[PDB]
This record gives sequence, C-alpha cells and structure tokens, in this order.
Amino acid sequence: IVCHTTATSPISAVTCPPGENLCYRKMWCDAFCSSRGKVVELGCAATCPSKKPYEEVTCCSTDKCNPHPKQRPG
Amino acid sequence: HRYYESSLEPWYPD
Repeated sequence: IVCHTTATSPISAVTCPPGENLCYRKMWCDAFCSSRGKVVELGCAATCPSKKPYEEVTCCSTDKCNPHPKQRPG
Repeated sequence: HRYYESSLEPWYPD
C-alpha cells in the first residue's frame, strides 16, 4: 500500500520500501510544540510502531489512511 | 509549516 510522509517530504502518499506492511501515524511535538499539541509524522511501518511514552504512533492500511486529522478550517 | 493535528497546510498548521 501507500502512506503519507510528514517527517520527510511535505505530505504525499508514496509507496515505502520492503518491510512496511502498512502505514502509521507517529506523534510527539514539533520543534515548537505549538498549542496544536503534537505533530503527525505518518508514513509506512511494518506494524504499529507505537511506543509507550510520547512516541504515540498509530497505523493505517487503507488507501491513504494516513491523512491525520488536520485538513480542516479551524 | 507543519502537519500538526490541527491543520495540514503550512499556513494553518504553522
């Protein structure tokens, strides 16, 4: 499948290398840790890379299901 | 310019 890259490029669903059997949604806090909370460095990953502490990672297998919740006027 | 959890555009996100 494909996954969006928020860490690398700007944000585009581009197939990943051999390993990521799905996508994911990482979270932490930009270098500015704005009031927007954490970030959304989605992408590809073998499996829910979710950590435990902050490293709040997710998953996404659907076609471009890495479109974190942000695309909205607010 | 960022992909936070409140926007996707580098105008609304940052």
